[PDB]
Amino acid sequence: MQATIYDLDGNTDGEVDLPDVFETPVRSDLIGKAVRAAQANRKQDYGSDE
RNA sequence: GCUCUAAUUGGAUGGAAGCAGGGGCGAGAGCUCCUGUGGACCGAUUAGUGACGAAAAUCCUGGCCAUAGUAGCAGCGAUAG
Ligand SMILES: [Mg+2]
Ligand SMILES: [Mg+2]
Ligand SMILES: [Mg+2]
Ligand SMILES: [Mg+2]
Ligand SMILES: [Mg+2]
Ligand SMILES: [Mg+2]
Repeated sequence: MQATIYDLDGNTDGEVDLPDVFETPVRSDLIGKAVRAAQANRKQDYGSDE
């Protein structure tokens, strides 16, 4: 498909090919999984005094 | 059903949470409304998180009732007024 390029006045100026990846089938399961992982990976270790 | 995180999305000084008493729903775990009190915070859905649910362990700590206006405040070679 084609994407409409805009200038700083908000007026259409030219257009470009929308790249193929924007046709990637949308997987909300895979997306949820990647997000859960990034969210987990910044959590800090903790525990009570041994 | 409980905690806290995230996204999405709501409620509150025109009165949140909690608590007391009461009305409705669910087989039920439990949900929800009304009144009073309270006087500042509280949810829902989804995906997570876990120090997550008690009637019991001679269980732990604290508080409290009965026991009870009961035992003792006599006994001793110093009977003390
Ligand atoms: Mg050890
Ligand atoms: Mg939502
Ligand atoms: Mg049992
Ligand atoms: Mg005790
Ligand atoms: Mg007696
Ligand atoms: Mg005498």
